Amino acid sequence: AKSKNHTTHNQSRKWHRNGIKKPRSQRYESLKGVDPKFLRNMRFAKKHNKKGLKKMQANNA
RNA sequence: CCGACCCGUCUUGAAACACGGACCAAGGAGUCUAACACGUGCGCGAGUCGGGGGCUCGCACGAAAGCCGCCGUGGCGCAAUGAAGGUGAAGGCCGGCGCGCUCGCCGGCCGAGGUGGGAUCCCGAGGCCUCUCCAGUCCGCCGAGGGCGCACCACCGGCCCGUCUCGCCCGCCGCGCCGGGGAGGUGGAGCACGAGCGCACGUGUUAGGACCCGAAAGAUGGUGAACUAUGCCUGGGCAGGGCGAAGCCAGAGGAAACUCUGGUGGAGGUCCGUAGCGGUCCUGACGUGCAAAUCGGUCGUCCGACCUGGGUAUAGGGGCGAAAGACUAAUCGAACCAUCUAGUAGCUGGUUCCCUCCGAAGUUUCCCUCAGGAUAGCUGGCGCUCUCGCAGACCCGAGCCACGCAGUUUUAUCCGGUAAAGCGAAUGAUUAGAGGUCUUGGGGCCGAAACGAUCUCAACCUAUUCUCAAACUUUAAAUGGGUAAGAAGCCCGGCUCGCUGGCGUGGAGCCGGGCGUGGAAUGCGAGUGCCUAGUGGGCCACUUUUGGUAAGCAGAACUGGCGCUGCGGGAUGAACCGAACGCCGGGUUAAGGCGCCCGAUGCCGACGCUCAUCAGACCCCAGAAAAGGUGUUGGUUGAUAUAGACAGCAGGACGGUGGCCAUGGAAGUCGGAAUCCGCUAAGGAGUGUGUAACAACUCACCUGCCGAAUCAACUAGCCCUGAAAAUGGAU
RNA sequence: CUACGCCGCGACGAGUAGGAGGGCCGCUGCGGUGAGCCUUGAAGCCUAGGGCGCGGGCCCGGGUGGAGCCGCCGCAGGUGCAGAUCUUGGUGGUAGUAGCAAAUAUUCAAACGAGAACUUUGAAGGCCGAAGUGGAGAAGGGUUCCAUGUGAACAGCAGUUGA
RNA sequence: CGGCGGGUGUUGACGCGAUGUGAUUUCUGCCCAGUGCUCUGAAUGUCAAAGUGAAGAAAUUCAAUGAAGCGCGGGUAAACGGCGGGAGUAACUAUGACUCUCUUAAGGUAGCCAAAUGCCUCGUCAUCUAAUUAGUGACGCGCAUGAAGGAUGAACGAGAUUCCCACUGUCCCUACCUACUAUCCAGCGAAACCACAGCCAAGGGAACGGGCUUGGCGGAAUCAGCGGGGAAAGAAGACCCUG
RNA sequence: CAGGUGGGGAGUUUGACUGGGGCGGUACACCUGUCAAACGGUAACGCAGGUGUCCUAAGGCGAGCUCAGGGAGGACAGAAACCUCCCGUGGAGCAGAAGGGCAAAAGCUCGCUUGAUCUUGAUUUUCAGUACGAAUACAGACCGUGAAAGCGGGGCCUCACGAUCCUUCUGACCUUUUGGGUUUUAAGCAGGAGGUGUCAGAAAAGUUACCACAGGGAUAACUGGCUUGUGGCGGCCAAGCGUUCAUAGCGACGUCGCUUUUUGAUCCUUCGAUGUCGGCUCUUCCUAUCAUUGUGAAGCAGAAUUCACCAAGCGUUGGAUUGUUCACCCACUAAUAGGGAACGUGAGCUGGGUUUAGACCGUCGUGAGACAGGUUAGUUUUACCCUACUGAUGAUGUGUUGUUGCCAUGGUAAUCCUGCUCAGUACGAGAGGAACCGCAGGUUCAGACAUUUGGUGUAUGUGCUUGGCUGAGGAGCCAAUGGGGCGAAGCUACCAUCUGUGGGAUUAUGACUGAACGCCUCUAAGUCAGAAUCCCGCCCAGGCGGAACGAUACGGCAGCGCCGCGGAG
RNA sequence: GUCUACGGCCAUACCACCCUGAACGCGCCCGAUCUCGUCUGAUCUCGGAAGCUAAGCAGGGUCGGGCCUGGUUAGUACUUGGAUGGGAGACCGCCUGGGAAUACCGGGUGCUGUAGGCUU
Ligand SMILES: [Mg+2]
Ligand SMILES: [Mg+2]
Ligand SMILES: [Mg+2]
Ligand SMILES: [Mg+2]
Ligand SMILES: [Mg+2]
Ligand SMILES: [Mg+2]
Ligand SMILES: [Mg+2]
Ligand SMILES: [Mg+2]
Ligand SMILES: [Mg+2]
Ligand SMILES: [Mg+2]
Ligand SMILES: [Mg+2]
Ligand SMILES: [Mg+2]
Ligand SMILES: [Mg+2]
Ligand SMILES: [Mg+2]
Ligand SMILES: [Mg+2]
Ligand SMILES: [Mg+2]
Ligand SMILES: [Mg+2]
Ligand SMILES: [Mg+2]
Ligand SMILES: [Mg+2]
Ligand SMILES: [Mg+2]
Ligand SMILES: [Mg+2]
Ligand SMILES: [Mg+2]
Ligand SMILES: [Mg+2]
Ligand SMILES: [Mg+2]
Ligand SMILES: [Mg+2]
Ligand SMILES: [Mg+2]
Ligand SMILES: [Mg+2]
Ligand SMILES: [Mg+2]
Ligand SMILES: [Mg+2]
Ligand SMILES: [Mg+2]
Ligand SMILES: [Mg+2]
Ligand SMILES: [Mg+2]
Ligand SMILES: [Mg+2]
Ligand SMILES: [Mg+2]
Ligand SMILES: [Mg+2]
Ligand SMILES: [Mg+2]
Ligand SMILES: [Mg+2]
Ligand SMILES: [Mg+2]
Ligand SMILES: [Mg+2]
Ligand SMILES: [Mg+2]
Ligand SMILES: [Mg+2]
Ligand SMILES: [Mg+2]
Ligand SMILES: [Mg+2]
Ligand SMILES: [Mg+2]
Ligand SMILES: [Mg+2]
Ligand SMILES: [Mg+2]
Ligand SMILES: [Mg+2]
Ligand SMILES: [Mg+2]
Ligand SMILES: [Mg+2]
Ligand SMILES: [Mg+2]
Ligand SMILES: [Mg+2]
Ligand SMILES: [Mg+2]
Ligand SMILES: [Mg+2]
Ligand SMILES: [Mg+2]
Ligand SMILES: [Mg+2]
Ligand SMILES: [Mg+2]
Ligand SMILES: [Mg+2]
Ligand SMILES: [Mg+2]
Ligand SMILES: [Mg+2]
Ligand SMILES: [Mg+2]
Ligand SMILES: [Mg+2]
Ligand SMILES: [Mg+2]
Ligand SMILES: [Mg+2]
Ligand SMILES: [Mg+2]
Ligand SMILES: [Mg+2]
Ligand SMILES: [Mg+2]
Ligand SMILES: [Mg+2]
Ligand SMILES: [Mg+2]
Ligand SMILES: [Mg+2]
Ligand SMILES: [Mg+2]
Ligand SMILES: [Mg+2]
Ligand SMILES: [Mg+2]
Ligand SMILES: [Mg+2]
Ligand SMILES: [Mg+2]
Ligand SMILES: [Mg+2]
Ligand SMILES: [Mg+2]
Ligand SMILES: [Mg+2]
Ligand SMILES: [Mg+2]
Ligand SMILES: [Mg+2]
Ligand SMILES: [Mg+2]
Ligand SMILES: [Mg+2]
Ligand SMILES: [Mg+2]
Ligand SMILES: [Mg+2]
Ligand SMILES: [Mg+2]
Ligand SMILES: [Mg+2]
Ligand SMILES: [Mg+2]
Ligand SMILES: [Mg+2]
Ligand SMILES: [Mg+2]
Ligand SMILES: [Mg+2]
Ligand SMILES: [Mg+2]
Ligand SMILES: [Mg+2]
Ligand SMILES: [Mg+2]
Repeated sequence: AKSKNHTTHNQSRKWHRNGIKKPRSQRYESLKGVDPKFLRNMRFAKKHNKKGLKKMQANNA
């Protein structure tokens, strides 16, 4: 008839058998969820980075 | 001699008083097809595949093999996206031009962009050489740095299709409700120089009998009334007695009506009782029988709704029923036979060789789900991508020592509201006094008279005071949770922006350059993908904890264990304590032990405590409390004592006063108050006995004899009482 | 140095459900191969015989048997049993046990015969007691009827008797 | 299944068919609200198909009309069924003839009762006994009696119950006898059941052991009985739950 | 063809959780506080509650105010009508449950309004990191408000809700409507709504005692096990009762236990079955003792009674009613104590009760049917196995065999009452009224026995007798023992008769001597008496235990014993 | 040494009462034509400058309340980990680390940023 309802017994052991790994912190996070206005201006800046290349290389030289 | 319970199975737990198994032989259970998915092997490869057909002495093999190529039709792949109409995947640089207006017209090139990682490869200053040197010939190794960067990963761009928002151009044999193009978001199982196709094998899932065996049922078509049930037809049968209906005769009495008496007669779903038919009781016999319903005695009925043969009729959701769901061939709340059918089963049982390696879950979410699934988790297998190097042919290193990770600490830095604490702090609960002064508090005795007054009790206020809170809180731990402890960092410059804006502003991105003491300890090699079984009943212990009187009860948290685990110890035992396991020899231990069983104290072990006429004897754990003891042993506090304690033996224990109010005696003692004085050696106007009451005693108080220590109240060790259960018995 | 081989060093070893690997473990059949084995003795079976392997198992000796069988490389399965109140067959203990007890009852002599409680004959004692344990039919059976012979099996003891 | 098919029916209301109750005697009360059944269609409400009209280019849509049935209206309880409460009140108390109200479709009438029907209950009283949860008689606010079934009443009953006389081995309290067994023998000869087996106490353990631990102890092979155990056998529990 | 009727018939369904199921409840979808052990998460049919709504404002913005309460004042006016001042950290209000939050607020009052609108994505919460719901931050429109900064895409926050399929509506001068075109129609694309409350979402009434199957000890009914609330039995304190007097005998308020003979709680074993009540029969055990033996105490004069100790040896009965366990009554008695053993005991019985199928009544139900309501009728199977027990042969060893014995060990048995005398005695005012020794007998039990009495009787012994049969007499027989009278022997009956026993150590208790503790003291050392108890005797059996003693193998080759350490082995 | 405007932290800043205040300032104050609101020029808005520091405000004071910070409470309460420690239990002791809160007793009573004034 009746039976056990809930437990977390042995659950921690199951969790730690393969380790509780943190998320893989990797360079260049995704731009998901960033403000769209800021993102579109960022895209415009990236697009127009091409101009001023001669000035950039002159300064570098 | 030591060890040793019977296997299989379900189970948290099996040696179980849980089930199956008397024994032996033979048979006996994950198969085949189809479809997927992934992995592996093979061939070819932007293709691949003849499987259907055809051609080849038609055929021992050969029903094979070989070949087709204008037999590649076709399948799958090579293009996606949209419901669809439909549409449908190339960009980067140098420029001259409108106005290089965030854009329109062309050239020259190249051909899927860039950032950060990135095995490998390339260059490489400088080193390693011999008998030595000034001087260059050829190549080998190490090498700081630098370069091109595979696959793959993260990110930023770009392109295709759908759909929104904004907006301006372009095209024409149809100037249109025509067609095309742009920018910015967003939806797609896309593109971004293919990876598929065929065959084989393995695993997993599914449909099929589907691992094997197993229902109660449902449907179709037939066979039965030789038993029984009922109707009909035609036959057969039922001793002996009792009662005595109508009708009748005679005699008698009556005016009649009629009545009385004696016979006669022989009716009746009548009575006793054979045969027959039935079947009450013994709850008899028997109960592996004589018998799958019988036998003995006793019984019901026995001229009738009676018993019975044969012939007929009614057939299964039908019959037939004086009705019991009875009977319908030992079968009836729906017969029997065959078939559909190997029906289905989330349920039970079983499931066949060996060794090696790894090794669980009883938990999350959803489900007409709670004995089941899906899902995540836990498991295994297959790998792949990287890191340290692989060193000297024996030998011999010649500040700095890997990508990265962690059930851990340290150093910083946050987070919290439990334990505790608090209530003279809020919110609730709550005890008792104290001090104040207003009132629809009671009132208060002489106040009415202006309670002339002020006495008490209330309420109220004030300062205190006792006790509390899971659903209170000022304060507030321990344990705990997050983050950081660098090269993705720091610092210099420069460029882009349509975002932001006094500003060369802010922010973000991008491009170069320089910094290595690698910026705590300790340990460890990491990252990543695919497929995937079993499980999804748990239980126990320390501690925390809810319900309950409690429970070997029910429910949670943490860790460990049992399940899945043997071994040493606890005599015995799933969980306790120790410790985890290949087969052995030697040494030593753990926990636990060392009188004998039974290895080891057969030590000249140490110090004490304890006598039980129910002693005691080791975690879990297997039995006890309050309360007592002048048993004994310690300890605490206090008291008395040569100005003679204590204990014994012996005296006084009075006067007022036989004190007052209680009275019917209470005179010291049935009760209420107060505790005087003096004699002194002391005496309570009384600790008890008692007398009706007197009286007579005793005590506390003093004294005498006695001559050295003694007394009291507690306290806690062992022991004892408290302490009663059933077969004889358990450190 | 069978490179699918050989050699060295270090650490490690519990295991249900489950997963994987190896098997010079085992069964049956097919393609190859062993110029394999075999009537001078195959398979199978038995064995206080000798051994090998951790093991699954295997080899050899002895006996019995009397005609086929096996190793290796591949291939393919209706391929391995202690259980399923498993299927079929066989066999134990129980156990020379329960039992051969419903309806009164047999005895004597003789014959046949190897053999007599049971057959036959005679004598005796009983029973059914005419609603029979008598004499005849229907249904049903189907040769059981009758004579002779036998003593295998059957007649739950026996039989010289018998459906 | 079907045919103007068939049974009642070779029949015709003193007949067939369908029900209830159950001889005789005496009775069979009230309720048509409910559910049934039935009668009437009265203007009548609703009401399908078909048919009619209209709109439309048609599909189609709309409207008008309006069969049974249902609603509306009567009847019917020997149709199914049903048949109440609360207060006060008589010159001792106690009851309540009587009086108030609320309510129903009607409020259980005649009868009968601790009945085979009454919980409380072993009701109360009487009788039967020494003693009676039994029996009988009586009472009745009766949990929850009651009229096609109530109440009676001879005869009858393998029906249930109580008492009395007689009778007895039912018993006190057992004994003896007879037949057939059992028993022993000759012959013949099964079956059920069977993990292995079979002496106990306690312990622990799936919380009641034949096995294990600790103790008690243990002597071949057997016969006749026996019913304590083997949680004996017989059947995959029929109770309960789940599917 | 259409509508109605249609359990006559057909098919099917008749949720889940659940300290068994049902009834109850919703712990089934949500929300607050707690549990919850200071991150988060965390369960029970845990506790306290709430929800399926409400709101054109209670949404949005802006402005201006301050609330609850209290104190002091003012005509009617009072405890509460309005006006004024002061204090007022919120003690108010914010729709609702609760928690959090809020003061020139988020509250109150005004003014203007519709951001409760049109859109794409991302994210948080539950989470599998799926959905729904809800929510957060943005971005793009169109707006509202304010001077403006700003704020607003519902409600201050934590809840107030819903897939596929289908339907309905709205939008695109949109797509398709199948050879083409036009127009209706239909289909589609996007967004709302109609709902699944079992709230991740079937379309669903009963009954079965006529029942069935697969299972379940995952799960109740009976034993056992844990617990002991309840039941039962005790203890501690002593306010009181007890003519005075707490404790002779009791024990309020409190409090500590024990027991498993009550009833519960739980669900560990058993559902391929452990036969379920009571009675009968029979044995054993316990003591918390009713009687009896030995004692102590009393509010014990005697008698009777009461309390307590050692103590379970022995006994604890006959009946009416009821199925009863319990109960109650009658009567006897020394007493008529309480219990256990699978609520002992069904292959021991019985079957009255409960608890199958038939049937009647009452109540309930429309009905099938139901009822810890009443009533009546209702199959009780097997032992031959092992052990245990009861008896019966035997077995091992002493060379064989016999006689006579011993005793290890086991069993064990006696019990109670009455009458006479003591004795109308002690004691007592009286009423009443014992005891010790002794005597005579009985009860229950045990072991026998048959002289007597009784029973049996198939000596089938002897008469009598019925029916039949042998021709009759005589003699007999048959009738399953024909019937009956008397009856030997044997067996047998409290239905006759006989017999039934002695010590020891001691318990309780009462004492001696005697310290501890110059006194006392039954105790500490040492002593005494002491019983239905205990042990033994008497009695029953006699060990895989012994003793003493007897006889020990031919008339023929045949066996044996002792002496020899005699020999070879 | 102070003030004003705008603030940051938000009581060491608050609350009650008392004392002092030079110069600027801040205020109180005067008035309602205009702007704008009222039952009321009280508030709000506007136009002013006779008087006043009475009040706000600033500074100081109080064996002041509060608040802040210490000591005590106290290595107490509580607590991580350990034992085949004790005890019938309830609970308690020890080892290993951490470690509070009242009452009670002290000290303190705003600091400061930007801009602009006054103070010989
Ligand atoms: Mg579970
Ligand atoms: Mg099983
Ligand atoms: Mg179980
Ligand atoms: Mg087992
Ligand atoms: Mg068991
Ligand atoms: Mg069983
Ligand atoms: Mg089973
Ligand atoms: Mg079996
Ligand atoms: Mg078998
Ligand atoms: Mg086989
Ligand atoms: Mg071919
Ligand atoms: Mg083609
Ligand atoms: Mg790259
Ligand atoms: Mg990209
Ligand atoms: Mg798969
Ligand atoms: Mg099958
Ligand atoms: Mg069906
Ligand atoms: Mg017939
Ligand atoms: Mg008759
Ligand atoms: Mg008759
Ligand atoms: Mg019988
Ligand atoms: Mg019936
Ligand atoms: Mg089947
Ligand atoms: Mg199961
Ligand atoms: Mg909390
Ligand atoms: Mg606390
Ligand atoms: Mg408080
Ligand atoms: Mg538990
Ligand atoms: Mg449980
Ligand atoms: Mg398991
Ligand atoms: Mg494990
Ligand atoms: Mg282990
Ligand atoms: Mg061990
Ligand atoms: Mg032990
Ligand atoms: Mg060793
Ligand atoms: Mg030992
Ligand atoms: Mg030893
Ligand atoms: Mg004791
Ligand atoms: Mg292993
Ligand atoms: Mg097979
Ligand atoms: Mg086999
Ligand atoms: Mg026999
Ligand atoms: Mg016999
Ligand atoms: Mg005769
Ligand atoms: Mg005849
Ligand atoms: Mg013949
Ligand atoms: Mg024979
Ligand atoms: Mg009739
Ligand atoms: Mg009537
Ligand atoms: Mg009509
Ligand atoms: Mg009428
Ligand atoms: Mg009446
Ligand atoms: Mg009545
Ligand atoms: Mg009755
Ligand atoms: Mg009677
Ligand atoms: Mg009566
Ligand atoms: Mg009357
Ligand atoms: Mg035993
Ligand atoms: Mg079953
Ligand atoms: Mg069954
Ligand atoms: Mg039906
Ligand atoms: Mg916590
Ligand atoms: Mg928490
Ligand atoms: Mg405002
Ligand atoms: Mg917006
Ligand atoms: Mg909001
Ligand atoms: Mg749901
Ligand atoms: Mg269970
Ligand atoms: Mg008194
Ligand atoms: Mg049985
Ligand atoms: Mg049994
Ligand atoms: Mg006693
Ligand atoms: Mg019993
Ligand atoms: Mg029995
Ligand atoms: Mg029985
Ligand atoms: Mg009965
Ligand atoms: Mg019945
Ligand atoms: Mg009967
Ligand atoms: Mg026998
Ligand atoms: Mg003896
Ligand atoms: Mg005895
Ligand atoms: Mg005669
Ligand atoms: Mg004669
Ligand atoms: Mg004769
Ligand atoms: Mg006769
Ligand atoms: Mg006689
Ligand atoms: Mg006698
Ligand atoms: Mg003396
Ligand atoms: Mg003594
Ligand atoms: Mg003595
Ligand atoms: Mg102060
Ligand atoms: Mg500590």
